[PDB]
Amino acid sequence: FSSLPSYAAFATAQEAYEQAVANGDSEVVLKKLKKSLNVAKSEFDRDAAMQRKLEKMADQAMTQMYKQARSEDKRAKVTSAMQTMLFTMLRKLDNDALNNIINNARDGCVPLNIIPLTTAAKLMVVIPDYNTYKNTCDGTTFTYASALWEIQQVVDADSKIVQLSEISMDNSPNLAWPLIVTALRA
Amino acid sequence: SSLPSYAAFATAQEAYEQAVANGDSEVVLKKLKKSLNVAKSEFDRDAAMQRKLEKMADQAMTQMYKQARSEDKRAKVTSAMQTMLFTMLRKLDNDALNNIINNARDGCVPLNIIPLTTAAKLMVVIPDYNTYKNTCDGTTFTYASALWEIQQVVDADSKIVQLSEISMDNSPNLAWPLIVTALRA
Amino acid sequence: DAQSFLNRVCGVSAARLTPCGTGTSTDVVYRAFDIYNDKVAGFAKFLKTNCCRFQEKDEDDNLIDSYFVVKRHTFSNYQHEETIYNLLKDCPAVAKHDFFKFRIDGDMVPHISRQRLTKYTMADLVYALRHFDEGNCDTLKEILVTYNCCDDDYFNKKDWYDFVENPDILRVYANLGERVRQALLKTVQFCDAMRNAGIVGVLTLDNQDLNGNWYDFGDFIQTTPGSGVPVVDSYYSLLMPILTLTRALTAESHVDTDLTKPYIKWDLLKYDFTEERLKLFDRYFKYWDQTYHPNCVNCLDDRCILHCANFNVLFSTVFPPTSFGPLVRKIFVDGVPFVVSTGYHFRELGVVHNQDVNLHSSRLSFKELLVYAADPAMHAASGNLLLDKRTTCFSVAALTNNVAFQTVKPGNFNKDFYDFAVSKGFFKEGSSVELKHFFFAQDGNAAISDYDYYRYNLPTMCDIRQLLFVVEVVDKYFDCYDGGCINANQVIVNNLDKSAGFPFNKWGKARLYYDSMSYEDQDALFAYTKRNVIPTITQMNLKYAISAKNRARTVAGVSICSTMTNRQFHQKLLKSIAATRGATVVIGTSKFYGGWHNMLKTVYSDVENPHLMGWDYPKCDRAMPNMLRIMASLVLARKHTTCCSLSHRFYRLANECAQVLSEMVMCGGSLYVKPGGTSSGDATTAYANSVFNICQAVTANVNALLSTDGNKIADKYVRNLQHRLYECLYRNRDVDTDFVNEFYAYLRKHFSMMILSDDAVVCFNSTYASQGLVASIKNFKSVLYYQNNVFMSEAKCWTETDLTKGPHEFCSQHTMLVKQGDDYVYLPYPDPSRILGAGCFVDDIVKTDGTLMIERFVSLAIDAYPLTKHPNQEYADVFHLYLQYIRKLHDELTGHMLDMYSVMLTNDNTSRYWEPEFYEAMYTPHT
Amino acid sequence: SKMSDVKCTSVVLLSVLQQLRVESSSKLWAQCVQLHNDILLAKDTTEAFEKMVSLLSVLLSMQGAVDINKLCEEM
Amino acid sequence: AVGACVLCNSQTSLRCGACIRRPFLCCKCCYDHVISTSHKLVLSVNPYVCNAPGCDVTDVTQLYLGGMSYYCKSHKPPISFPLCANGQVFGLYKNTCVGSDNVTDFNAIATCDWTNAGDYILANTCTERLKLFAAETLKATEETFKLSYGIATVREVLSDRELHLSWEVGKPRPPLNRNYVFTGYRVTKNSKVQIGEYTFEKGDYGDAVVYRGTTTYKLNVGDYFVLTSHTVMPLSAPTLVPQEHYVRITGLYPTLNISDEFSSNVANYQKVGMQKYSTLQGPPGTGKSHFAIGLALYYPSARIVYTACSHAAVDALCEKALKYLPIDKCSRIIPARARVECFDKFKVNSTLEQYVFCTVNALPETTADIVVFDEISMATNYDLSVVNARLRAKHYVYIGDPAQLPAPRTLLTKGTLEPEYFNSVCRLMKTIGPDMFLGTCRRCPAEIVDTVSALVYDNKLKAHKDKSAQCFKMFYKGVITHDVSSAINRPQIGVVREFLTRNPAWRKAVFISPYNSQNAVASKILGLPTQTVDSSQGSEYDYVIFTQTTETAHSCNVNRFNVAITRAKVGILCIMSDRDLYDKLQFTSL
RNA sequence: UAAUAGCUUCUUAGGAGAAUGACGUAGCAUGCUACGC
RNA sequence: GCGUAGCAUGCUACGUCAUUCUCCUAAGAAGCUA
Ligand SMILES: [Mg+2]
Ligand SMILES: [Mg+2]
Ligand SMILES: [Zn+2]
Ligand SMILES: [Zn+2]
Ligand SMILES: [Zn+2]
Ligand SMILES: [Zn+2]
Ligand SMILES: [Zn+2]
Repeated sequence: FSSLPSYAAFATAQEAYEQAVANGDSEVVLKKLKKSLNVAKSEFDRDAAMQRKLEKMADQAMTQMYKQARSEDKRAKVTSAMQTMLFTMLRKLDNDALNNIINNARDGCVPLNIIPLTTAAKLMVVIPDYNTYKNTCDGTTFTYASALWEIQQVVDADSKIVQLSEISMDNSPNLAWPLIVTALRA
Repeated sequence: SSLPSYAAFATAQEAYEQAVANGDSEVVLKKLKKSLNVAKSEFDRDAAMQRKLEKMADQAMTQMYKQARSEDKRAKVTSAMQTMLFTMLRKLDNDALNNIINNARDGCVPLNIIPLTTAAKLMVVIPDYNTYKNTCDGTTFTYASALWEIQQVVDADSKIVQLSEISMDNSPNLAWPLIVTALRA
Repeated sequence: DAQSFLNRVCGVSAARLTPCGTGTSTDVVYRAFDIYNDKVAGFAKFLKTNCCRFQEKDEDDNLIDSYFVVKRHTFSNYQHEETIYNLLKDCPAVAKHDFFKFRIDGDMVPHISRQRLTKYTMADLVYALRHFDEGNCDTLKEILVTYNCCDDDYFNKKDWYDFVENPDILRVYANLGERVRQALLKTVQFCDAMRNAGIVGVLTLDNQDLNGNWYDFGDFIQTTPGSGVPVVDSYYSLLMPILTLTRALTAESHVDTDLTKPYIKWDLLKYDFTEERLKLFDRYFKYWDQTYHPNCVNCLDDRCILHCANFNVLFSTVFPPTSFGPLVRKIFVDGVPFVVSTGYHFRELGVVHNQDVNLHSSRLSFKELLVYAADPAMHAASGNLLLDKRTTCFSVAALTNNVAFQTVKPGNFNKDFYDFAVSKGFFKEGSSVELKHFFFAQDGNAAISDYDYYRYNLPTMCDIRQLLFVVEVVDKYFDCYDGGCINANQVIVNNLDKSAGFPFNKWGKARLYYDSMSYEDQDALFAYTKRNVIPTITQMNLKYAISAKNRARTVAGVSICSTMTNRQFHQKLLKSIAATRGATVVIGTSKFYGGWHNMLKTVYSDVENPHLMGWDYPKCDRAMPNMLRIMASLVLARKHTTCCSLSHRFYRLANECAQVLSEMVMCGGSLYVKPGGTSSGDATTAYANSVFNICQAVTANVNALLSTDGNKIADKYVRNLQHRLYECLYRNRDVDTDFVNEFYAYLRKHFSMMILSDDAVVCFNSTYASQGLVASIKNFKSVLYYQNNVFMSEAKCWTETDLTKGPHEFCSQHTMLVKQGDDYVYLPYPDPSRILGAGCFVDDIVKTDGTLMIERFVSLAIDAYPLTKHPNQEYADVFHLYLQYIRKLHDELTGHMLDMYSVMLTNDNTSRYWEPEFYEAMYTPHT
Repeated sequence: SKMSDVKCTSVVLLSVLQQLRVESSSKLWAQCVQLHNDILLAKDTTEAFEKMVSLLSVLLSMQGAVDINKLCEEM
Repeated sequence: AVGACVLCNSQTSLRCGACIRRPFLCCKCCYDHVISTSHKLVLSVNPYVCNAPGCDVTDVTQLYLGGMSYYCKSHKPPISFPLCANGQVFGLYKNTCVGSDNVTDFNAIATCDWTNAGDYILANTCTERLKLFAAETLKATEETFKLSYGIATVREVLSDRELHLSWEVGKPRPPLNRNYVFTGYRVTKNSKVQIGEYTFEKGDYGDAVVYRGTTTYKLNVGDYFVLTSHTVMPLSAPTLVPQEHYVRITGLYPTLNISDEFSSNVANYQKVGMQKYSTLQGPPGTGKSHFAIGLALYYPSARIVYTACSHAAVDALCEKALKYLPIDKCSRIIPARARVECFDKFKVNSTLEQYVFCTVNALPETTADIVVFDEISMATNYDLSVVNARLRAKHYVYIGDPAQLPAPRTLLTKGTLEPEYFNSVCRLMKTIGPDMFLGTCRRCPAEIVDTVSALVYDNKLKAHKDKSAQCFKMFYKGVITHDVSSAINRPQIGVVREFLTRNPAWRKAVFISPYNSQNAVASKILGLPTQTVDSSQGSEYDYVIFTQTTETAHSCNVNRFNVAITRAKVGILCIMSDRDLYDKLQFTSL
C-alpha cells in the first residue's frame, strides 16, 4: 500500500492540488488537477485491494501450515505411543507356553479364546455372592481351565484386601461384594 | 454521535437544506448535493467501523461474562450444594427430618443407616445425659419420629451398661458418649 | 354295529381301544395342515373330517398317547395308497397301516387304519410355536404336558411363555429337543426309503406324528425303483425356527450322540469344524437339495450366504464356544515375535482366513500399526485369564490387574427454575403435569449387569425359504436410493471430537486419527479390509442421560479402525437415505416447517379403511438374531454392484460381523465375547435397524397371509396372491421379480408403513387385517416370538381407529390436529414431563446457572411450543412458563452485565425469544 | 406441592453424598443409590419421606465431613 | 478472572503488577494505591501497557482506553477515554466497590523490603486481611531471596564419597548444610534435565564434601547443580478463629480419675474445654508439653492432632506420648522427601488415627476434636493461617512462651523484634495475658534455674530440685575461624575434647552451639550427639554441652542462651566468651 | 469414561451471488457556448 | 455544413465503499429423537 509508488503519486497529486487551490489558479487547471488526482487515487485503490487479498491469503496459508505442522507432530507422538504399547505387550507375553501351544497347532493357527485359557499365568475371578464363592474357588487352591490355581490375594469392590478367613456365611453381609480373587497357576 | 465526520456531514446537510430552501437553480444545488453525498459516504464509512467495533466489544463482554460465571460456579460447588440441600430440607419441615437434624446438631448422630424394616438394628451415639433424658424414656427410644426398643447400651470403652446405671448423679462417673443399639417398633 | 367297527379296528394287534368319536362316525378335529393344492395354499389351521379316531388305553385303563386313525376315502385312493405302502412297508419310519373294508351301513366303505399315532402331528407343534397366541395356546400346553416337558401346573406362573421374564421356558422347550431330533432322523430314513423304492412325493409336516412315523401316501406317484425323489423344501424350512428353539441338536455334543454319555472333549486347538458341519448336514438335512458351503467364503452370492449362514447358525451350537473368535498366528517383525489375528471363525460365516499375511516384516507403517493395535489379539494374549461369575457371557481376559466399577452420578438440580415453576402454579398435588423424567444413579455393578442382558440373544435359525423372499421385498423397499464406495476425501464426519474406542481413546479423540492418516493410507486401510478381516474391540459406555425408568443404558463405542472403513463403505447410501423425502424410511426428515404433517400425509397413501398401528420391540438391540443383522448388512450392501467384487463384498460383510455382530467387548477393564445382537454404536446402526424393522413387518404380513384359511378369502385376487405366495416361498428356488413387485405393491396399497429404525407407524387396511389378509398386532407378536425370542406384550402396542387424532406415539411425540392459518395440520408435541425434567435436572453444574444458558431454554421452548394448542391448560402452561423464564433470565443477565461493566449491550435481539411468533414460525411450512 | 419437593431434595442429597466421596464405599453407595432411585420412583409421600430419612442418615453418620452447625445456623 | 479487594472484599479485576503477590484490588483502592506509592503497573484481564506497535508505558494515569486496547498519551485513538480518572481506576465492577482507610498500612506492607524491624511491627498490628497479606508477601520475599545465590559445579571425583566442589564465578556461595538442597543439571547437549536431589556439607580437609542423594547417579564433569526455587502457596484462613465462650463443656467428655500425676491441671483442662481456643504461657521446663499430653489423657474420646512447626519438637512430643499415651492409637505423618531423620516408632503416615502428630506444612486436610499447637514462638502468621486452614477443629490451644527464640526471619538484619510481635497469638499472650499460666521449673537443676531467673526473667521462676554441682562454667578466649559463613571456634572444641576424658559420666553429653557450622563439624572430633539450639527447643537432655563460638549479637543473645541452657537436666558445661554473660550466672570455679 | 446417525436453534469467520445507494474512471447518445474552415 | 474545445442531461462497461437480503463453507455452543 504505502510502499507502492501509487501512494506516492496520490500524495504528490494531492500536494499539487492543494498548492494550486491556495494559489487560486484558473478553474480549468483545477478541473485537470482534480481529474489527475481522481485517476491517481483510482489506481491507488485498485492496487490496495490486491494487497488486502494477498495478505489475507498469506495469513490463511500460514494458519494452514501451522495446522498441518501440529497434525504432523501429533502423528509422530501417537506412533511412538502405539509402538511402545505394542512392544510392552509383546514383552509381557509368556513366551514358553505360547510357543508350546502354537507349535502344537497343526497349521500354526490357534483361536484367540484359548491363548489366556492355556498360557496366562494369573487368573482373576469375580464372584458376586457367597454361594458362588463356595462353589467355584473354596479353599486356598481350586481347579479351573484344567489347571491348578492357588490364591495369592483377595480384594473386594473397594480393592481393599480381604483375608480368606473373613469369607464366611455369617460374615458375608459385612463384605463389599464382588470379591476379585487373584490366583496364580501352579 | 459526536464525531468530526458526523460534524462535517451535519454541516453539509444544513448547507444543502438552506440552499434548497432558497433553491433557485440549479448547478449550485447539484454541486452541494454531491458534496453532501460525498461527506455522507465518509461519515458512513466511519460509522460502519464503529458498529463493527461495538459488535466485537459486545462479543468480548459476553464471552468474558460467561467464562467468569462458569469458573465461579465450578469453584463454589460444594458449599453451594450443601447450603441448597439444607435450605430445601428446612423447607420440607417433615417431623422426622427435623428430628434427626436437630439431634445431629446436638451430637446425637447415628452410626449406620436408619433402617426401615420393623425389628431392625439402629445404633446411635448419645453424647450427654440431657440427650438421654429427652429421647429415652424407660426402655423406649424416641428417634426419627418412631419408637425404638433399646437392646444394649455401651460406652466408649465397649462395656455394657445397664439401663439402671443412667441417672443425673451416676452419669458424671460414666464414660460418655454412650452407644445405644435399638430395634424399630 | 359300532362295536364290530371297533373290534375290526383293533385288528390282530392286542389293543384296547376307546372311541373318541360317537357311533362309528368320523371325528372332527381342528388340525394345522401345511396344504398346497389347486384351490388352497398356506400353512393354516383347517378342520379335517375324514378320519375316525380311536384312542388306546394301557393297563389300569389309563388313556395313553396312541391313536388309531381310520381315515376313509374312495376306492381308487385306497388301492393306490395300499400299493405305495406295500412299497414302503418295511421302512421303520412308517406308521403300521391296516387296510380293510368294513360294511359301515350297507355298503363296503374301504378304510385305511394308521396304528399308534400320537394325538398331534409335527405340523401342530410347528404351528403352535410359529403362531403363538398366549390367549389361545391349548395345543402347545397339551404337547408340553403330554411329553413331560412340564407338569400342567407350570402354566400357573403369571408369564410362563415370556422369554425375557421367565428364562426357564427355554429349558421347558428344550425338553422337546430329542423328540424333534428323532423326528428329523425318521424323516431322513423315510426319504432314503422313498429314494430306494422309486416313489415320488412331497413330504409335509402334517403327515409325521410326534413320534416320527409317516402315514400319508395319498399323493405319492411311483416311478422306476431306485430313482424316487422326496420334496422336502417345505418340510425342513417350516421346521427350521423350531430346531434352535427346542435345541434339537443338543444331543450332538455327547459322545456317540447319547444324552446320557458325557460331552465330547474337542481339542482346544481345533478351529476348523468343516468336516463336522458336512457330516451333520448329511445326517439331518440329507435331501435338502441346495448346495451347502460350510465356509461362506465359497458362496455364490448374498442369496447363498444367507442360506449357508442359516445352516451354520444351527451347526455352531454343537461346537465348543472357545473355538470361535479370531484366529491368531505368531508373526515376526524385525525378529520380534508378534501374535496377531490372521483369520476368524464366525458362528455364521464359518472359517475365514486373511489373504495378506506378512510373516516376516521389518517396519510397521501407520496403517499396519493401527491394524495391529486395534485387533484384540495382543490385548487378550497379554492379559490375565478372567473368570467373571457375574455374567453368563464368555469372558476372554482381564486387561488390567483389577476390575473397574464405573458408576453414574445423579443429576444437577436447577433450583432457580424449580422455584420459578412452583411460583407459577406447577407441581401441585393432583396435577396432571408431574416430574417423571429424572437422572437415575447407578452403583458399581451397573455396566456389567447391563452387559449381562445379552443373554437374551439366543442362536436363532430362521425359516430360510421365507427369509430369502422377505429379503427381496425389503430390497424392493430400498430400491429408490443409490450407494457405493467413496474415496476418503468424500467422507464427511459430523463431530470429530468424539471417542475413538479402545485402545485408541488413550491417546486422543477421533480427530487425531482422522487428521494423522492421510487420504492415501485411509484408502489403503479401506482396501485392506476388503481382502482381510480386522477384529476390533468395542467399549461399553454408561449413558449419562435423563430417562423415565431406572434401568442403566449403555452404548457401544466402536474402534476408529472400524468406524472409518464403515463410513467409507456405507456413507453414500446412508446420505442418500437421509436426503430422500416421502419414502418408507423417514430418516433425515425434520419435524419442523411442516415435516411431521408431510410424513403423516405420506403414510396415509390411499389406504381403504385406515387404522393406525404401532408396535414395540422388547430388547430390540440385544435380542436381534445374528441372521437378521447379517441380512440387514447384505441388504445395505446390494448397492455395491459395480464398485465391489464378490469377494470384496464378502470380506466387508465379514469385517462388519467381526467388528459389530460378535466382537470382543471391553466392559470395565475386561474383554468379554458378545454373543450377538446389534451394537448401538456402529456406523450403520439406525439404518440397519430400519432394515430389520421392515423385515419383521414383511414377515408378519407373509405369515398373516399364509396362515389364513383360503376357503374363506372372498376376493379372487387375494386368494390367488396367497397361492402364488406359497409357490414363491416353498416351490420356487430362483427369484421371481414379477411376484415380488406384485406383493410389494400389495403391501404399499394395504400396509402403508413409516419406519425410523425401530419406531413404526402403520396405516393398514382395517377390513383386510380383520379378515386376515394383512398383518395385525397378533401376527407381530407371533413373528417376534419365533424370530426374536422375545414376547411382545400388547401393553406397549397401540391402535388408533380415528385418523383425526393421528398416531398415538411416534418418536416419543404425540400428534394433535390443530387449525394453523386456514387449514388443519398435525403438530408433534412432547411429553410435558420430559420438557420440565429437562428444565429442572441438568447434567452439568454450569447448566444450573441459567443466565449462561438462554439458548437451552430457547431450544426447549421450540420443542414445547405445540403444547400451547393442547386443550389441557396444564399442558399449555409449560410453553408460557418457559417463555416467562427466558424473560426473567434475560432481565437478570442484563442486570449482571450492567453491574460487571458500566454499559449495557449495544445490540440486543433477545426480545424475540419471549414472543410466541418466533416459535410459531418453526411449524409453518414456508421454509 | 410436597411429593415433588422430596424427589428433588433426594437428588441434591445424593449429589452431596457423591461430593463427599461416599462413591468410594461401594457397599454404602449401593444403598444410597437404591434409596435415591426408590424415592424418585415413588407414588406415596410417606414412603418417600421414610426413604429420605434413611438417605439423610447416611449424611448425618459422618460427623466430620459436613459442618451441621455451620450449615444449619445459616438458616 | 475476578477476585475480591484485599482491604474491602469488593468484586474486582484489578491487580497491582508491581506487587510481589499481585493482590486483587477494587477500583478505588487501586486508584489510591497507584496515586500514592511507586507502584504504577496494574494488571486487568489484560495488562495496562500501551498497545502501540512500539511503546513501553506502564503508568496507568498516563494511558487512555481507546477502542479495544489501552494506549499511551501519544498513541491514543481520536476517541479516547482515561483509565485512571474520577478518583478510581477502570476495571470490572466499577460501581459496586466501597473503599477504606486501610490503604495507608497496605502501602508500607507492599513497598517495604522487610529489612528493618518497623515493617514487622506494622505487619502484625493490622487487621486480619492485612495480617494475612503481609505474611504472604513476607514468605514471598524470603523465597525470592534465594534467587540471588550461585550455581555449583563439580571438578572431578577422586573418591565417590568425597565429591569436589566448584561454584560459578562471581556469585555468592550458599552455606553447606541440611537446610539447603541442590538438584543437578546435565545441560551439555545431551539431556538438559535434572539428575536428582543432592546436598552438600563441608568436609574437614581441603575442598571435598561427604555428599548425600536420593538416587545413585554418578556425575560427569559436565553435570552441575542448581538450587530449586520454592513457590509460595496462597492462604485465606484467619490467623485466629473468633473466640467464643461456652456455658459448659461442649464436644469434650472427661475421664474418671484420669491420673494421679496430671491432677493439678484439671482446672485448666476445664478452661480449655469451655472456650473455643486458649493460650498457655509457661517458662521452659514447666510442663507445657506435659500439659498437652495430660489434656489428651483427660479427653480419651477426642480426636487430637498434635502439631509443631519444626521436626525435633514434634519428635520430643512423640517420645513423651510414647512414654505416656497408649501407642496403639498413635500416628506420625512425614513429608515424602523426609530430609531430616524423623520420629519413626508408631504407624508412620496414618492420618485416620486418633492421635495424629505432624508438622504444620505437611498437615492433611482433615478434622479433629482439639489441636494443640506447640511452641507458637517459632511459628509465623503463615503457620497459624495454615493450621487454621488445613485443620478444622472443635477446639484449639496454643502453648509456648514469648521468651523463647523466635522464628529465623533470615532477611531481617536491622534492629531487634520485641517478643509480643512474633505472631498474633503471642501478642494475645502479651496484651491481656495468657489464658493459662504455670510458673514452676520441673526439669532443670536448681543452680541453672537460679542463674537464669535473673538473665531474661526478673526473679520469677521457682524450681523443685537441688544443685547437683555438675554445673561448670569454662572461661577461654576462643580464637575465631569463619569458614562457611557460620563461625567455628576450633580451640574451644579442642578444650572440650581435652576436658571430656576427665569426665567419665559426660560421655553421652549433647553438644549445643548457636552456629550450625561448629555443631556439624564437631561430629568427627567428639562423636557426641549434636544439636543446635534452634532445633534443640522443646527437647530435654540429661547431659548438655554448650559453647559460645564467638562474641556476637546472635551468639550472646539473652533469650537464645536461656533456651539453650534450660535444656539441661542434671548438669551442663558452658564455654562462654562475653564477660557480661559469664559474670551474670553463678556456677563452679574451674 | 462419555457411540452412530438425523434434525433444529444460536454465535462467529470467510466466500459467492443478488438488490439498493454513493463515488470515481473509461466509452456512447443529446443539448448549449468560443475559435477555425 | 464540418472540425477542435468546454459545460449540461442521459445510457453502458469496470473499479471502490456502505447498507440489506439469500446461499455455500468452516469453527464454536446447545436442544431433541432413535
Ligand atoms: Mg396327511
Ligand atoms: Mg515441652
Ligand atoms: Zn453358500
Ligand atoms: Zn463398494
Ligand atoms: Zn502494589
Ligand atoms: Zn478496594
Ligand atoms: Zn504509546
